[PDB]
This record gives sequence, structure tokens and C-alpha cells, in this order.
Amino acid sequence: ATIHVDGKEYEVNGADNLLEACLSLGLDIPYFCWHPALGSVGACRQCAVKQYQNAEDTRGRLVMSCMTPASDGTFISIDDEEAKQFRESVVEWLMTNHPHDCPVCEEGGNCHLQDMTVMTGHSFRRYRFTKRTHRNQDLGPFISHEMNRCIACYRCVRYYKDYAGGTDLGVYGAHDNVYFGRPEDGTLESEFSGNLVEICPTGVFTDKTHSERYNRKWDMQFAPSICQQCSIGCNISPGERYGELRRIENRYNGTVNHYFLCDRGRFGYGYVNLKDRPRQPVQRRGDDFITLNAEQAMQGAADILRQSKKVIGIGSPRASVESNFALRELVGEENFYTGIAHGEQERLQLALKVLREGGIYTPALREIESYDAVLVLGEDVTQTGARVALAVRQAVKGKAREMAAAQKVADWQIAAILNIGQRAKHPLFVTNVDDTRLDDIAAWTYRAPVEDQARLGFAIAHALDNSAPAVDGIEPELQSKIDVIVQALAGAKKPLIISGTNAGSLEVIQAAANVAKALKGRGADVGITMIARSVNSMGLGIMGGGSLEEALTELETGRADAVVVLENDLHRHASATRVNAALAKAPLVMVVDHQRTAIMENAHLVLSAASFAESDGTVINNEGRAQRFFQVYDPAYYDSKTVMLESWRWLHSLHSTLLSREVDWTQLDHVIDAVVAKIPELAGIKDAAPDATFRIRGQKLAREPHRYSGRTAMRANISVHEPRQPQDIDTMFTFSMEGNNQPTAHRSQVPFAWAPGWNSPQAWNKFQDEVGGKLRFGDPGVRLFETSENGLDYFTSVPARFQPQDGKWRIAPYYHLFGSDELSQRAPVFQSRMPQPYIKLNPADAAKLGVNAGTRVSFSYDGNTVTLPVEIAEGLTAGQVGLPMGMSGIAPVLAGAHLEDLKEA
Amino acid sequence: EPAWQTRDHLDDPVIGELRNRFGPDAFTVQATRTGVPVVWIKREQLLEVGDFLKKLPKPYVMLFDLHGMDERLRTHREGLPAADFSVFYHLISIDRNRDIMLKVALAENDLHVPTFTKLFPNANWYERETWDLFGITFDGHPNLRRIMMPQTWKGHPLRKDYPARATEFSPFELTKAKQDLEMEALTFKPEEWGMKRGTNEDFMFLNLGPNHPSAHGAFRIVLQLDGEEIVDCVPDIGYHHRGAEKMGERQSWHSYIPYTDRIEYLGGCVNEMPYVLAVEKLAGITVPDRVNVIRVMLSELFRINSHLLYISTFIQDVGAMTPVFFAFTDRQKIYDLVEAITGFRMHPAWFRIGGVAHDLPRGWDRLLREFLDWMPKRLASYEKAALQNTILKGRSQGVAAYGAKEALEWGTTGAGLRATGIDFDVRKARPYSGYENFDFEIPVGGGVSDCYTRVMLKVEELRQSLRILEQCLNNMPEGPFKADHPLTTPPPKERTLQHIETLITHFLQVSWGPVMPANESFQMIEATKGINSYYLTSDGSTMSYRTRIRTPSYAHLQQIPAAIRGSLVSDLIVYLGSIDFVMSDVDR
Amino acid sequence: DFLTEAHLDLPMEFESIGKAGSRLGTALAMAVDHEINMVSLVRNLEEFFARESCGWCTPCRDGLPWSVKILRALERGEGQPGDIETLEQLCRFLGPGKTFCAHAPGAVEPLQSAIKYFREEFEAGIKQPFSNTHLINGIQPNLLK
Ligand code: SF4
Ligand code: SF4
Ligand code: SF4
Ligand code: SF4
Ligand code: FES
Ligand SMILES: [Ca+2]
Repeated sequence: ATIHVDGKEYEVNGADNLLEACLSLGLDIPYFCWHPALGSVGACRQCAVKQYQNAEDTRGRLVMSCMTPASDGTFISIDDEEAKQFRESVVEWLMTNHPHDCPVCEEGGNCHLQDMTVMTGHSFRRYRFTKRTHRNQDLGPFISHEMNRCIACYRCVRYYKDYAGGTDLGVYGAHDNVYFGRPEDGTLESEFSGNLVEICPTGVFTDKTHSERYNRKWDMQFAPSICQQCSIGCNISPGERYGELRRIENRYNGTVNHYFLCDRGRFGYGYVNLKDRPRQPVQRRGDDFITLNAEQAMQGAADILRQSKKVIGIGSPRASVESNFALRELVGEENFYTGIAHGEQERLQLALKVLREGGIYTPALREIESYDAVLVLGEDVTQTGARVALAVRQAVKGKAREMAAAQKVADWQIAAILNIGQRAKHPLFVTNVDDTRLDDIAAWTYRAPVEDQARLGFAIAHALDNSAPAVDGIEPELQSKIDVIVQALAGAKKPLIISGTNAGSLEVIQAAANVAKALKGRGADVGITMIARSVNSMGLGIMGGGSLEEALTELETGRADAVVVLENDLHRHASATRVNAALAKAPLVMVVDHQRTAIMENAHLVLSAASFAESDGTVINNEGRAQRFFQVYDPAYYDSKTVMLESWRWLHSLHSTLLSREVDWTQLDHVIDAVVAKIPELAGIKDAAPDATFRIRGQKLAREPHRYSGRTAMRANISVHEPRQPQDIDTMFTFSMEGNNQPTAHRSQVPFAWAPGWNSPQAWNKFQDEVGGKLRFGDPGVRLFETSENGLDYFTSVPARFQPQDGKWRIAPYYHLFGSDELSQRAPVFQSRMPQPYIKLNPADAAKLGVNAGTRVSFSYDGNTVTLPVEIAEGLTAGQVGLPMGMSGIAPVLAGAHLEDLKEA
Repeated sequence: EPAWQTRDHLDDPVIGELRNRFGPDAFTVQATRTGVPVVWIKREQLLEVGDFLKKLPKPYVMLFDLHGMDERLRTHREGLPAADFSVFYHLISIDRNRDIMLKVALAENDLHVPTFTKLFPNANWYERETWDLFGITFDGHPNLRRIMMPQTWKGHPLRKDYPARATEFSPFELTKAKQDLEMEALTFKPEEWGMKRGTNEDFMFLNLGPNHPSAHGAFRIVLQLDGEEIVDCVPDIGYHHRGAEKMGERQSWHSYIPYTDRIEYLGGCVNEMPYVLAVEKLAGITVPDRVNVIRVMLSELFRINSHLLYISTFIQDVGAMTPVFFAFTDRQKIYDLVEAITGFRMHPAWFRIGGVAHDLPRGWDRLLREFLDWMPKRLASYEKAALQNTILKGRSQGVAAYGAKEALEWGTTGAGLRATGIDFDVRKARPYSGYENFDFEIPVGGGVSDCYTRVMLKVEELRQSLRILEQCLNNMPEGPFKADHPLTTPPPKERTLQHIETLITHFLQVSWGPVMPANESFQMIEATKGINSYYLTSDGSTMSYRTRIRTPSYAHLQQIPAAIRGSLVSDLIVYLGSIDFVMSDVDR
Repeated sequence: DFLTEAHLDLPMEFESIGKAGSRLGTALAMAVDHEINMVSLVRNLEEFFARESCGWCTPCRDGLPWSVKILRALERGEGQPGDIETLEQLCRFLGPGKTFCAHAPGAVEPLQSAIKYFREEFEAGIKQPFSNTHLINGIQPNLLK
């Protein structure tokens, strides 16, 4: 299309509206109610431009640029006097009731309303009357509510209800008393309620965890990191002040997690700021815990390891690729053990084999929203991979999108699209042991044990393709539901099958692979998504190694007299008694970790490793994309006694001190080169980010904004002399404002978004090639593998149906977004949000055992009797007891295990 | 049309003459807010264009400025030739009362321009400073050494990839630099400094510095001497370099004003005025009349302060140490008024974008009236005590004299240029800050610029500044002390304290900075010691993309060797006392 | 829009009333006598229109209460200079196409017609001088002229 803005000709996309087209050209139009991910509604009336009928026209007409298509031969003006006057008047009308609150408001310096008040040029107040006032509500531990600052732009309700599918936030009231919030005081129930603090252009919804230790945006030190709380790998901007991690903001990635995070990633960072974290290397001598610096710790550990006869290393999916590879190099390839159990490793390797050898294209997180039918097998996506559940909701609304596009309704006219596609939606079929949070939009839900869900998947694959193995013993009603699912999936242009390792069953993954292969054999555009558990579970699966049971066997048998545990608590993947006995039998335990774990009481040496905020590295997310995360701040800048290094740096220095009796720490690119040279499967991690010599016209990339303050006073209480600026030899970023953060800089890693006049998260519009699209020079992250030329064979291992045996109870896994991830429960703001530790019982089984709801029952697992209160679960099948995975005392390895002597105490 | 409007200046006759001589495709005319025609010339035609401008019927006789710009990070370069670096040449034609800014675009690898010294001798130090700070090589330069940084300095500081902030201190670097300070007298080679035939063996080398017993600053001059006669001399400057331009690239438009104070630290508000005027040109702000008269008042007060200190130091350098005490009491009276108005003595930091920080305090006219009654008797007393003395006249008359041609070719401005008989003051030729509404005279000399002629011209300038202060006291408009613009930084304080839109504007202006749209602006004013100028390039951000401060003391120090050649060391001392320079102005 | 006695000899068609500066509407005319103050009548109209706003879009929702407060100030003689100009700017900027629906153009039609035909009643309410700011001790105000 051809448009003419202020007499200047531009080529745009005709399917776009004028606001996003002009913002993609770099032109500045103020806007409040429009969002790139939410569409246009024409509410705030801020984006007014003046449209002319043709080339010669002097009158014009004030039109709404978000509601006006950028058709061919359009003529508009932004800097027209009437348009500028009306935009200033709209800002003035919004500012009539706005409270005098900017000094004590957490959106100050980050406020879109502040930016657009300044940008319209409105600074003189002629309104002399009163301002309307609203009482506030308690929205939970994460979101702070202040309704006085609202401009009634309707972004919160649109996102939370239409986009995120939430049901507890709405708009109430009338003419100028419109209230945006919950119908009563209570926690916001949605798993994506944290994105309200970026969706809201004002300070109505604010990050309360950030508000506890608040600092302004210009005072932050930012880095581009990867969220470490599940396997999705959402791009984040951690921001730091005064030596503590202060906030997690959403960093735009047009391929993964474009504008939105989930609440676990946005509020689960608080384990970084814990005061019990190790800050120095500590050696246990008898009962004393003496403190070493880095060199003496390296020398002593190297000496003791040199006297040992066999040193084994236990990695973890918490640690990055470089840390796991450095441990593997230190202990040897045959002595390296992955930190997960045998069953977890088997499921992880099967999911990896399906992903990179099944011949079916695994989509990115943004690409999930374009699939025409979704089948989720076994995985509770909202509690394990929540952003995938959000993308599934968008893919479900794709049917209404298609129905409106068939009537020549523009794709940004979201209200007309929702009116046309009233309740018609793409088919979603979810299977779980109980109800899921996707059930409000799912076409069907199957509450059944994991064997029965696997049998349902195998039956779907057999009904789609007769060469697939069949399932005998299907009820006629279940067969009717099976053929409903099959007719929905076969008629879909782009079917998507989502499974994962969290179901605790190999057969569920096999059934999902069979369904994907059967859909591929019919010529469909099938995609498959596998949800892993931890941040680098795919990386540890690709690198591979022995299971934790083999490492414990080597420690118990005495064949290994030294164990190096890297970033692992060892209790989520094995029984605590066995781990404690094996570690007590080992004459040397050496734990390299950044969180105070329970296995350090018997550890002979403890290395204070760095968390993701204080380390650089690479992680592989669930889709097989390698992504680099960068250090946010130097932990030794404020406390000079703090010796906290990267895990790969620690282990490479230990290997050097063991071999040549000398200390060499590393550079990060050296470890990256070692990984891509010795492991050809991980050879794609080199292109995840450029090396430390990458420059933008000769200068590095700035971590903090150019108006970063307090440089000569923030450390003045320790010493009046300003210290050396910290040197970052590992990466291309500098720990200072002396760098480049231009929107037009030829780079992909953006630590934070800021443009002059755009201080809010709307500066990402300046950082993109087109608004709502990708980054200008591509998104960071490179897929490790392409899709295979040939697929796998059908999995013939069809399990039998679940038989409830007497005296035993099958443990059904229950996952929580707040509580199941290991590092997130350590965050003290999560204890107000994590549910009470329950045990889920079927009503028939609870009546058989004579237990009501809330009474305490005691069960013994691995000879350890623990007691939990009973919650009645209607959807849980009998013979199963439901346990909350990843909580205190309940390892996630317990999924699918049998429970004995479950009896009321 | 407002004075800050973007003009291409295609109606300038210099553009038509250049089009007729070199052709319509030989150059690119740039539309700026500098007020002068900006013409992008090809590098191979630079000397031809300079010669053509030098041989005009009303020629461009003075190279006002010459420096460089790092254009690699400049996003908004619409209508500009592709340039990694650029070199700009600001030339002034006094006969036309016009000026032109030629610009030469250089690629990153081919960073060399032909030297401009065969047309203008001030291009020696200007090109030395351009090479020192940008790494741009000038072919044909007689000696292209570093002038601001020491010779053993790595990198070029005004480049965009150079870190602005201070590096960590090492006593090892200081100790070795003490070693070169020790062997500098022994291992001195005149070929390094451009001198020839050093040590004939009838010449000796004299070093005055580094610390002089005077208030003009610390610097060195190496002299080639035959007995007591100076044959060759070059000044060693850069001992007062503070990185003010590099600081201008890392401070916001509002937070840079205290740094503009300390350029010429005897000037204060006189130094603040061209910066805030150029920022207001970028912002499109027309200040009200009361702002103009307030700024004129403070500039004239600080001009009288600087002139009094200069006359006192010249008298003390002659040998009479008495009148400096009384004139510092007069400076204390001026400082009393300045403390009352701005809250500070020497660096007020009181001018703002769009106005001034506060309104005038209640009772300013009383202090001004007492000062204006106090001044003339003290001025006549100083005149009769020292400036009519025959010993001072014998020490000052005929010492380091130059004519109009030497002042024009060396960029000398202020008292010396007017002492050469050329009537050129910026307050009359190119008026600013409402100086057309004041009745005052411009003193000029007979045609030869001695020490005595310059000192008497400064005394007459003090008298005219007293006249301007009387007009400021008698006629002051009642109205706003800040503009009615949204870009007035900061907004008026009471509206900030009780209105929320004003609070928003104040919040975003004092924290992130005011957003100046992408343009180039230039303000040239008459400072206390000559002609000062601020050249500001904005890329659309809240900080300056390029701050270029032209100061006259640079040109005066470069004219020092051309005027004292063939004189004595005492003549050099009297000349140094009669220039009215500060080393912060030279080195900035 | 309000019409005077000169428009009483006009046929009740859409085109005729539209060409006179008003609308035929529902064609149920309402007569205003000399006892009714025009400022109070327009205040009643604008109070209805402001309280029956749906709240979707900014000009009606946040500008009809401004006109309501201005007319309330004019009713008791507490109007200040700039009030009638603010009302006229509100009438111009709440026209068709500037708001999400046609409720606010119908809201501002009687206000602009009464300002056009009965301006001497609106000017009678402006008695007090304009004062949006109070004095703050220690800060000299910026006395704009
Ligand atoms: S929401 Fe924005 S305008 Fe309102 S008080 Fe907060 S920072 Fe100020
Ligand atoms: S609460 Fe925030 S997002 Fe919701 S309408 Fe108000 S300003 Fe918009
Ligand atoms: S979906 Fe996973 S990776 Fe993304 S923000 Fe949530 S916990 Fe982090
Ligand atoms: S003009 Fe219509 S859409 Fe806008 S707030 Fe008023 S009644 Fe609602
Ligand atoms: S952005 Fe278009 S009306 Fe709100
Ligand atoms: Ca590092």
C-alpha cells in the first residue's frame, strides 16, 4: 500500500491499521488503548490523525489511526494543527482527574501516560475543579492496585479476559466512575496476571515484589537473560540495584515470548536475594567451616581430587551448558552423571529423540498460536509450561479469527472478530489426571491415569492411521469421544500435539509421537511440542550421561571416593535417605552451588557459585533453541569479600589446577569453543550470541541507562574512593552506561528498551522492525537442530488400563506454577502464594478409608512416614492419590510411584 | 518567522557565487538552526573553495572555527552525505557580516584532509586539536602532534567509542611520568616541537611553566633565545583539559549548565548564555522580555567582574600590587549582588532552558543601585593610580603590537580585534538576548593593538557595561521569568508543586532529560574575553550528540608566537598579562 | 440545537432544520420561555449527558463533567475567564468522529447553540478572576502575562 504522511510517501502493509504502520515507520503517534498483541478498539481516542480524501484537500477529517486501515493511496497528517490540538485535549481530559502522585508512584520514569503527556506538549493546567477518587483493592502478593491513576484505557480487561482468559478481573461502574479490578478483594487467579504491570500504561497495576525494594528504571542495571524457572525459556530483562536483583521485566523476543511472561518467571526471582546464599568458598574441617578465597579453595580441592582414585560428577538441569560441560571435562566423560533419575532421564531422552529425530517440525512459542487444533496429552501445561498454555488459548481463538477474516473484517478490529466468532473456537482436547486450567476453552477434557491417557493417544493414532498399534478394551462412550477427537484432528489444517516429561510416563510421550506420526502420514501440517522440566533439561539430555542412581551406586560401592555435585540438591531426583547415606560414605563431597541446599551439611567443600543474575551461560529451551544469558551485575562490586564465580569458571579452574597445578579461570568464549568442538550436537550454541569482541561501531553494549545515577555515592558508605568499574571479559556488555543501546544498532541482544520520549515498555516498538513483529535484526537464539528428513517407527508398547490394586496407591502428579519449580519456592514472596501441602483423594477412596476433607492421613514412602491433610478431588480416578509435585518433602520423582499404608493418623 | 526556524539559507549570495564558480552539483546545502549556511563540500575541492571564499569581493577573512564530529552513531542524517567522520570549517566575513560552515565528509578508513594552514594560520592549532581528539590526519601540516593530551596517550577521546569517565589511578604511571618530567629538560629536541636549528649554538631554550604565579592558569612556553631576544616560541597547552565536550555528550541538556559555567570561570553567566540560547534554538523557545533583560543584567555584571580582575592582574604584573585589593572589594560588591540573585558567587548555574532558575529576589534594585553608585569613583581612582602612570605606559605601550590583518588571519576577537580598528561586536552586528533595546557604545582603537590600547578598550567596555546596567535597572518589564513552552526545563516550581501535568513535565525533564528534536544549532556571543560560541548537534535524544565550544583564548594563545617574535621576555610577560585569557578557556 | 423565534417558520423536515443549524431528531419540540435561565437549562442538559455516558471513550467521559462543572460555576456566578472558551473548545472537540459514538455530539449541540444565541447569559456568570494556583511560601510564582 502507498500512504502519504505529512506530504511524505511511504510503503506499508495494507492489512495493518494506520497506527501500527506509522509506528513501524518511526513516526510518533500518541496512543493508550491500542496494543500490538491485543488489537484496536478505539477507546482512549488519543491516536487522532487528519485524513484527506485525495492529494488536493485542505479540510480533512480527524480519523482514528488505530481504527483506520492503511489502504493504498491514503493521505494523512500527524503534525496537523487540529490533530495536535485534539491529542493535547485528550491528554488534558485524562489529566483532569489524575492524582498528584508521580513521586510516590512506582510507574514514575516508566509511565506511558507520562511519556504521552510530555510528547503531546501538555504542561499547563487550566482545570480548577475536583478530581475523582477511588478506593483500592488487595489483589494478592504480586500486583499492587491503585485505581486513582487509571485513564480508563481498557487494556487490563482486554488482556486479562480476552487474551489471557482470566475470569476475575473486569470493568464496573459507569460514566466516569469506571472501576477496573476484581469484584471483591482477593488474589488475581490467572497465571499471567503479572503482565498487567506492563499492559497498564499507568501505575494502577504495579509490581509489588519490585515495590518492596523500589528503584526507578534509570537506576537499574539490566541484562538480557533467560528465565530459569521452567523449560520454555522466555527472554527476560533482570534489573539490579545496590547488589540485589530488583525486578524481572519482559524482554521482547518475537519468536518466543513476545510481550508476556508468566507469574513464576516474573515473581519467582526472589531466591537470588536470599541472605543464606554462599558468598565465599567454605571448607569443612571437623566441625569448623573455614572460609577460603578462590585460589586456596582451588589448590586444596585439586590436591584432594589428585589423591582420589575416582572422581565422579553429578550435573543438573539447573546449570547451563558450559557448567555441565566443565564438570564433564573435570571428571571425565564416563564419570559424568546427569542429576536426574533413571525414569526422568529416559522420558527426557525419548522426548528429545521425538523432537530431533521424529521428522515433525517442533514450533516456537509464537508459532503455536497459528495451529488449528490442539491435543495436549498428559502434560499440565498451565502449571508447567504456562506460556505454552497462553499460546494455546490464542490458537483456540484462531477459529474466530478465520471466521472474521472470511467476512473481510480486518485482523486488528478485535471487537468485530470477537463478535463474529461468538463462542466458536478451534478444538482443544486436554488429558490429565484431573482438571486443568485450560478446561474453560477445551473442546474435551479426559480425567484418567497416565496409562489410560496413553491408551487414548494410541487409540487416536490407530483411528487416524490403521498401521498404528490398536488398543483393545475401549468403552463405547470413550470410543465415541475418540472418534470425535479424530474427526476434529483430521479436518485440521495445522494440528498440534503437546506432551512432555511431567506426566511421569514414557507411554504418554510414545502415544503423542504416534499421533503426530499418524497425522504426518495423512499429509497434515502437524507440529509437536514437548515440555521439559527445568531450564536446561534439553541441554543435559543432549549432552547426556549416566543417571543419578548409577552415581549413587558408584558412591555406595566405594568405586568413587570423590563426588562433585553441580547446582543440584539431589533430593528431587532420589530418596533423601539414600542420597544422605551415599554422600556420607563418600570421603569427599564438593558442592558447587548458589543456593543453600540440604546436602551441604555433609559436604567437605562448598563452592559459592553464581546464579543466573551473576553468571553468563547458555541454556536450551524445550523447543531445542540455544539461548545465551548474560551477567547482570558484579557481586564483588559492593561486598569486596564476596568470591562468587561462574560454575564453568570454577570447574575449569579446578581442572587446570588438577592437571598443571596452576590456576587459569577461563574466558567464556573458550568454554563455548570447547563445547562446540567436543560435542557436535551442541555445536549450534556458538551462534546464540556473538563473542566478547563484538562491538557496535567500536563500542560495547550498555547494561544500564545513560542517566544512571549515584555513581560517586552508592558505594561511599564503604569507602569514599570510587572503585574500578567492573570489567566484563566474558561478554560484549559493559557494566556501565558507556555503551550502545540504540534501537537501530545492528544487534539481537537488547538488555532493555528505551527511546527518547518512550520511557515505558512501548519503546520496544522502536526496537522492532515492524510493531508487533520480530526484532529489527532478528531474534536472539538459534535452534540446535533442524527437523529430520525421516521419522521414527510406531511405538507398539501399548500399556494396559489402570487397575486399582488393594493396599497400594498410584501417585498422580499435581503441579503448581507456584511451588513445583525448585528455585521458585525459595523466593519468600511465593510462600504467600503457594498452596497448602495437601493430598488429593477420590471421594470413593476417601469414603472407603473413612476420611473426610481436611483430616490428616499418614503414608510411608521409602520408609518415611509423612502426614498431609486430605482434599477431595472429584475428577481423580479411584485407586489414585494425588500429590503436589516439587513441594517440601515431595520430590517430583514420585510421579507414578506406588504408595503404601496410606492411613489416617 | 521566528529566529529559531530551520533555514537552508539558499538566498545567501555566497550560495549563488559558489554555484556559479563550482557548479550546482559540487556541494550539498544543509538546512539547520545554526543561522549560517551549512555547505557540504567534497574533500578534493576544499582548498579551492577556501581560496574562492578568500578572494571574494567582500571576502571571508577569518577562520572562526575548525573541528570534527564523529557521525558514526548519528541516526538522523537525512539530506546529508554518507560520513563516518566530518570536519567543519566556520568562516566569518566581517564585511558582509556573514558566516559559512563548510563540511567535509570522511570515511572511517580514509581519515585525512588537506591542511588549511596555507589559507588560515589558526588552522595549525585547530587541526592539531582535531587530530588529537578525533584521529583525523591533515596532510601538509608542519607538525601534527597532540595538543590537549600528552604525546604518550593512546586513543582519541572525542571519538564515540572512547569511554568518557576516569580510568583507575596507578602510581606507576605517575612515577614514570615524573621520570619524563625529569628528563624533559635534558632530552629536549626542538624538532619535536616544530622548531629548527636548535642549539650555531647561539640559542638557549627557556621553559616558563608549568605553574605560573598568576590567576590565568598553568601552562608552559618554550622559547628559543639569543640572549634576551625571543626568536622562536611555541606554547605548551593542554594542562587544563577537562573534557567539557565529552562531558556534554554524557550530560542531559539541563544538567550540563554547571559545566558550561567552568569554561571561562571568570565569566559565569556570560558562559551560560550562548549554551542556553543554542538549546532554546533547538527547542524552538522564544523567551519573554524580562528573561532577556535579566540575562543581560547578569552577563554585564559578570563582564564588569572579569574586566576588573583583568585590569587588576595587569597592574599587578606591571608591578603595582595595591589596586588589586580595592578592585577585589569591588568584586565583592558584585559577588554580593550575584549571591543575592543566584545564590552563588562564581559559578551561578542560574540560566535555564527557557528562562532562569528563580525570579529576582525582592530588593535586587537596592543592591544594584548601591553598586552603580559605588563603581565610577573607584574606576577613576584606579585609572589615576595606575593606568595613567608613566612607568606602566612605558611598560605597556608598543609591546606586542599587531594590525587588522594579523588579527583577522589569527582569529583574534574582543579587545584586540577592536583595538586593530575593526568594529566587530556580536552585541551589535548579530544581536542576541534583546541587546538591540539597550543604548551603548562599542569602543574601537586607532588601528594598532598594543597592551595599553587593549587595556584602555577594556576600561571603556566596563564603562559601557555600567551604562547597560543602568538601563537594566531603570527599565525592567514585569512578567514571567520562564517561557510558556512545554520544553522549558524545569517548569515553574509552584505549578510543579500543585499541578500534575506540570509535575509530569518536571519529572521527565529532570530525570531522563528534555527531548530536543534532531537539529544543529549555533549561538555566537561576545564573551568577557572575546567571542564565545556553542555549536550543538542533537540526534533527537535527551543529551547532546556533539557539543563544540569555541573560545577566543585559544586564538589569542595561538597568536602569541606571531606577535612576540623579536621581543624580550619582559615583553612576553606584559603581553601575557594583557591578553585577558584563562587556561580553562584555552583547554576546556 | 436550540433555535430562536426566527426559525419557528420552518418546515419540520430533516433538510430544513439541518440547514438552519440544528436537527429534526425525534421531531418532539420543547419550548423555552423567558423565565428559564439558559445557563441552568444547559447545565441540566449537560448533567444528564455526563451522567448517562457509558464511559468507553475519553472525550465524552472526561469532558462532559468539565462542562458540567463550568456550567455549575456559571450558575452561581463563580465563573472565571476562559470558561466560555473552554466550553467552545469542548463543543468543537466533541463533535462527530471525535468520540466513539454519537452521544457526545448530541451532548454538545445545545451547549454550542446556547452559547451562540444566548452568550450574554453565559458571560453574566464570569465574575471571579481566574485562579488555578495558590501561593506557596518561599517560591516566587511565574507571573505569565
Ligand atoms: S501513573 Fe504515571 S502519571 Fe500517574 S502518578 Fe504514576 S507516574 Fe505519574
Ligand atoms: S487500570 Fe490501567 S490498563 Fe486498565 S483501563 Fe486503567 S489505565 Fe488502562
Ligand atoms: S513460562 Fe517458564 S520460562 Fe516462561 S516466564 Fe514462565 S517459568 Fe519462565
Ligand atoms: S461518546 Fe458514546 S462511546 Fe464515548 S463514552 Fe460517551 S456514550 Fe460511551
Ligand atoms: S489508540 Fe486509537 S483510540 Fe486509542
Ligand atoms: Ca562474567
